[PDB]
Amino acid sequence: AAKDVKFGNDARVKMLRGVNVLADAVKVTLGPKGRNVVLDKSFGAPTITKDGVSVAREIELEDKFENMGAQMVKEVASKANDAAGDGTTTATVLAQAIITEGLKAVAAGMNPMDLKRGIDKAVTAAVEELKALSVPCSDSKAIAQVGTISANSDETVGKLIAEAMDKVGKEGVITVEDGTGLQDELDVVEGMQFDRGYLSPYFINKPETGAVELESPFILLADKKISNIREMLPVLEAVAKAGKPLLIIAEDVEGEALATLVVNTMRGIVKVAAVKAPGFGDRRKAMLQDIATLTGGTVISEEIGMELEKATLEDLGQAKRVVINKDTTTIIDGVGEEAAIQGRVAQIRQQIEEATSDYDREKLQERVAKLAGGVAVIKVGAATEVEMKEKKARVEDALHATRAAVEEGVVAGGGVALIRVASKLADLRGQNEDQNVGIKVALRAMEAPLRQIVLNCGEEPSVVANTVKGGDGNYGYNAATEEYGNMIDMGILDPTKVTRSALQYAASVAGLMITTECMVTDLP
Amino acid sequence: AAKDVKFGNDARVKMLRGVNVLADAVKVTLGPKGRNVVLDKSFGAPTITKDGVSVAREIELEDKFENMGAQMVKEVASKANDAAGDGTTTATVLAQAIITEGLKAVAAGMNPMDLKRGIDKAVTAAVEELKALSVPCSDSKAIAQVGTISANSDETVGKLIAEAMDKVGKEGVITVEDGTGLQDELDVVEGMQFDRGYLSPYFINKPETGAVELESPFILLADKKISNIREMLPVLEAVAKAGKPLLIIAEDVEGEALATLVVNTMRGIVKVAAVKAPGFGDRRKAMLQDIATLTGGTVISEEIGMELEKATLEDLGQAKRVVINKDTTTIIDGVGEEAAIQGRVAQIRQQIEEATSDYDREKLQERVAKLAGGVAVIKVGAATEVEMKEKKARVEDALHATRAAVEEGVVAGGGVALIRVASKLADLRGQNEDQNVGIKVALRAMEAPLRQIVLNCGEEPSVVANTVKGGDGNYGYNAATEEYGNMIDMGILDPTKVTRSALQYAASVAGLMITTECMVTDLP
Amino acid sequence: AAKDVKFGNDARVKMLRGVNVLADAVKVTLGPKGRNVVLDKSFGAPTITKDGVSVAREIELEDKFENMGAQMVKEVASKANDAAGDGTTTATVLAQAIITEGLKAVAAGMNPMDLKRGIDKAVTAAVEELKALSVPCSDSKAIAQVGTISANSDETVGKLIAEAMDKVGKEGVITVEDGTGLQDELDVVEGMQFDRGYLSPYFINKPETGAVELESPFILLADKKISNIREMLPVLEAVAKAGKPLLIIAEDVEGEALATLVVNTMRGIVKVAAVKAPGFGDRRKAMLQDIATLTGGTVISEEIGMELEKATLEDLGQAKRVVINKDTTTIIDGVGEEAAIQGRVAQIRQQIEEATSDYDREKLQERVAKLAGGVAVIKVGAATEVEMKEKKARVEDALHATRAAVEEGVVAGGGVALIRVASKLADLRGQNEDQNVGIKVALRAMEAPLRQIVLNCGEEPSVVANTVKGGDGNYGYNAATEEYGNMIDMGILDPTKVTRSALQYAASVAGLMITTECMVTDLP
Repeated sequence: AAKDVKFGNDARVKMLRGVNVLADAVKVTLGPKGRNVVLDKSFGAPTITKDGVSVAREIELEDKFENMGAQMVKEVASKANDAAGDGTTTATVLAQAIITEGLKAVAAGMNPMDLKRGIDKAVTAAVEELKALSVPCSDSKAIAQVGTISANSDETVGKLIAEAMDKVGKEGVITVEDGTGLQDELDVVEGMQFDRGYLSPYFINKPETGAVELESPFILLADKKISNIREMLPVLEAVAKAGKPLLIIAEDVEGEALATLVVNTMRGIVKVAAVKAPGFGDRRKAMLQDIATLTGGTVISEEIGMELEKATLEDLGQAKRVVINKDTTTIIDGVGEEAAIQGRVAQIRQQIEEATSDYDREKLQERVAKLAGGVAVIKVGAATEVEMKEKKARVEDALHATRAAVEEGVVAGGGVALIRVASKLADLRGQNEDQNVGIKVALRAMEAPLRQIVLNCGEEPSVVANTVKGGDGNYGYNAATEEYGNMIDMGILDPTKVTRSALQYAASVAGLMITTECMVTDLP
Repeated sequence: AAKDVKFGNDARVKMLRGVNVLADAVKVTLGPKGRNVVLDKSFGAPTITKDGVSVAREIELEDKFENMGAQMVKEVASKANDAAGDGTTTATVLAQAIITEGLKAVAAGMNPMDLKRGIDKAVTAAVEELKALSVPCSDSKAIAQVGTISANSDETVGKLIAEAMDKVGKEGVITVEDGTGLQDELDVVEGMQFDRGYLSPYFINKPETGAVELESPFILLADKKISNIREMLPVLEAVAKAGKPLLIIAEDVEGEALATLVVNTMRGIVKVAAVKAPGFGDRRKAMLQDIATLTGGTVISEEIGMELEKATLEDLGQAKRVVINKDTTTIIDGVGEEAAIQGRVAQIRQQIEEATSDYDREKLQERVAKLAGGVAVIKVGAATEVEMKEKKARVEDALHATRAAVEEGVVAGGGVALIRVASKLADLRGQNEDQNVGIKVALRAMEAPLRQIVLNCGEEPSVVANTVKGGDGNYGYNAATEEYGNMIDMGILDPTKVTRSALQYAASVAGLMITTECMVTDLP
Repeated sequence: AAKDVKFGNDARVKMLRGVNVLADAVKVTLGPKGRNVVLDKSFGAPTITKDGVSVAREIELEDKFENMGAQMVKEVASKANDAAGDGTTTATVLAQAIITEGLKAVAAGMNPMDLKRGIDKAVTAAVEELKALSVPCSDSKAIAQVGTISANSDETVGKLIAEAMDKVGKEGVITVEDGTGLQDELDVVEGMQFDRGYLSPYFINKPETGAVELESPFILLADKKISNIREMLPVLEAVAKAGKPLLIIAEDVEGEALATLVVNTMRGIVKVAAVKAPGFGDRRKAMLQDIATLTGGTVISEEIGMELEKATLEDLGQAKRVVINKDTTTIIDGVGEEAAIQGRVAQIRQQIEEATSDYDREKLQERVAKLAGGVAVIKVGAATEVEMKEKKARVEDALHATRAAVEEGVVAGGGVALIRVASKLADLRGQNEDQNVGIKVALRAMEAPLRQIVLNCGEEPSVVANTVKGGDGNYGYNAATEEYGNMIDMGILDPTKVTRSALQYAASVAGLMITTECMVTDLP
């Protein structure tokens, strides 16, 4: 299509207008006296949300140039989210601030590419300075705090996540789903459990729970899929003359094999369960192996020169107890050589180390939690469903923000950390005067989160800032209670990784943004 | 469709307006105080870019005649890019200059076809003169310089490319990809490696890296695809009674053959790896042969009257070590008769000589680097992704510009080279007066790059030009530091091939362009 | 659809307006001080072109009547092109001239159908008169001249074509393709070569060129397609005990036959090449026979009661040398009975005589050049691609114009020939006064090419014409150098066939055109 092209100031005024519309819609949600934004959706009912990235992803403007503005800053809030899990509003507010101040300098005759170099240098230094301030964050109290601020000052969410990490460990997974009741609930699985129900419903040996309860049984791990009773006979026999029940985790069990297995336990010849393998593709055999380690059995892998029939009691795993329902199978305390478990763990632990993406990282720590430590689920309660959605979204947010603190500590919230690094860098200079203005531009921006937080409370933002800047260390404003104090003592902590990440990303985009001299888009 | 036809001056005024819109959008990015252009894309987020060709390819105008203007000059920036890899803005700026000055002469009553002959002659001479000035460019310092100017005055990119060419050689390949971290990184493979993972994941003899490490093994090169264990038995046997492991590079390995091979190493009968062949079609057998040379083995080609079963230890290649992961296979130091390697190299080296295109040139030098010298990868670091894209684009640009310098040396940057050849040709004349004006038109244009560079700094372009033209040799303006000096001493070097190529292409298009008396297009 | 119908003067004024728009766009390119026209193309980049027919084929107008005008004259320029290869602008300019002058007479009350008879008679006479003036054109100097004027005064193209015809002969073919370098290049194949690469890439006995070089070999010509090694054994045997290599030109070679043939030369049992047959359908067997004649072998045609197995050394052709690469096969100097070659030639030479079209003429002389004389390729050099296209187009144009001169001599260019025949016919009369005006109308038109040539130079066209008409024989204006002289001495020659053809076609269309009293078209 024919393109519209705009130059210099005109391009820039339009670009900024774009940024503002997005920035302004996101800003209204920053801080404890943050308000909500309503997001239309033809699809279903509208969405109420405080979550900065969520507002951002919906802004698209009609004026094609303004659009371009918004579509670019949208990336800071977006990137923040993918890395941190929180701070997306802060990120956005910093980005809008650098831009505003930037373009003002560009209009002063400054050289944009230098203003950028300044901003960038100021940021590299602020990041270093934040590493310094961070106190690491490792004790449950600090963790609960980031969780709390993350969840819009909701103490219970803090407490709940803190408790979670305490029980599953560091190498352990925590998921969040909808609860049934009105109140939140934490479930910890001790052991190992995976998403798999019985293939034979006519096996339930306890109709009360509607589940199979195998007492101290053997475990057969079949890599290949079963369909014939033939392959079983040899091993099924040794189990029949041993008394103990048997769980069979195969790729699949079908045909008459499954059908017969029923008639065998139905009579009381043997007690035998059949459940599919956890996973799909190459992941399945990986996870199936994990189970062998915890139970002290051998995977009967058809691929690596093994028949199902040549197996003996030797290759069978063993557990203290087994629980299987329509949806999930649980092994409570397998035999498992102690050293072999943690050996297999420290191996999968280093597989996450060289995991060449994010998905090759997720599933890996999932399995480590199943084997280690443990796995925890947070169930979120709410009265309605619009409530469920905004609450589940906040607990998900806090869950990320704590994970970030743990890997990268905490710093004084209320955006004081940022204000503190701005005075430390009061003496930073560049290679020339334009680079200098570029530094002062980032420093001045570093005040903006605090300034918006206060502005959302209906209070004088410059007056609060003046008096926080009169203080030292962790002295800040508590917007909730309307009085000044030590932010760490008042429990107002942001995780370092998030504050850092907000800064780095806003700087990255806004830095580029201010160097714009020409814009090229489609005609209206 | 019915056409609109415009004549003479009207056609030309419109054609020029077109050129300007494109020229003006490209111009803003020229030089160290160049700014960026934003390019819309419904598709994804907008693109920020300094890269002249990238802006050019997006301009399309609404007025159908103006469009034609822009669509034509767009070819200089485009052609520059395909040949050089850099200089696309310069090219564009020269082209706009010749055109402007041209049409002014045409409006004076000059004969366009003569103005063209003049321009062309002036250029043929400027090209000769540049060959003279070029000092060749062969030392690492000079190379780093073109790299640096190419990458918008980024010393690290210079250094990094210079280092690269130093290690891989002249007949060696350098690619550029996204890095994981924040900083750039150079990887050199010593040896030979190709894009191929193990077909049998159950073979990894080192679960730490998740890779297969065969110590001093034999190598079987099967041209045909394997599916049966039969063909292996004869050779697999001689390897079993020799102790040493065996790598099998076939067209494919599947069926029970693959399946059995697993059970054989799983037990410790033999140590055997299976990986597909590098490539596809006729290229595969070509590349497969290369491997035989480096290892001292024979390709067992089913096509040329050979059975896989009639092979002995004789036909197997041998290496010091082998490393195979999920994605790539590496041979570290094969047996390879020294003379036979470089013999096969100087053969493939002359295959590039008679390579009847560009693709028949690319893959060829790729293989030579795998065998010779070596292959290097530059990994680009950035904080975000909009940064990654503009940075990766600049390193790609520098990588080309150095390759051009090497094949065709360096000259004083800042567009001084061009200004220098313009005074050397002060005494060039043609067959008649119109041809003369045609020469003066190109000479006057030769000043434009310097003139734009200065104009993008917000400084008086004619005043800088006057004082550079007062000097000699390599004396120029350093736009970065705002002071005059010797451009080669200050490290501001452009590669000759690029400066030449900018000129030739702009001249070619603008030369034609000014001879336009009538234009024929579709109705609005 | 409902039609619009216009009568008499109204129809005619519109028809003329149409003609003019097309005429005017084509006119601007006539002569050495001709300018270019730009032709839009959504498809790719616009086209710059001097070539009259190319401009013509693009004009289509919006006013449906004007359109009809243009769509009709478009046929003169089109027809000129198909016959001559050049003169399309001249043709157009004459046509516009006859029309203008015609309709002026029709408006005087003259009877159109008589004006037509006059024009036609004037033309039949002008054609005769041109046959007289033509000096034949047979010497290389004259040929180079038509070539030169054809290629817009480009001496090198002249020289290059003249050289070409000199080497291939009269019964020989010259093609034109894109070159790699900057300069033009002439390639002459001595012998015979056809578009066919080896089917077996594993045969190259010289890896340096990547081609097969069979020294003094036998040649097998198989009409049928081969797939089985059986049929070969008998003959392949006699060649194996003779020492000499063997080329096999079959319809196709595949299956194990091809596969085995490899293993046979790979070992050194026999040296044997396999290439498909040149052509397709009935043309293939025709061309395959040609090869037999040059080599002294028999076509083993399965259709005419012959088995491939019953062949002996007797039926095999023989050559001095053979060269085969991936794309083409060449026979250097076959055994061939001298008389039998030229006998088969004078036979195919008369097959062109009774060739009932143009395609049955093209391929025929192609084969004669392969056998006779020889075949030549002109490779065109240019810096860019817009240059390549306009240059290749001019060399193609000159190539045609010389071929026309050869079959139908040269005459004084600058359109003096035409001006000369106009004074010879000063005394031509018709059957009545209207026929007379009709003659004067054509004569007056005959001046127009000269008149446009001059007008494109910015000079007084009537003043030049007056002074050329004051002269005699070959005295004319040299528009390039701006002085009068003998056109043949100055090398400004047009080929007779083109000048004639321009005239005949313009006359034909414009003759009809002026007899128009009513026009019927679709509604706007």
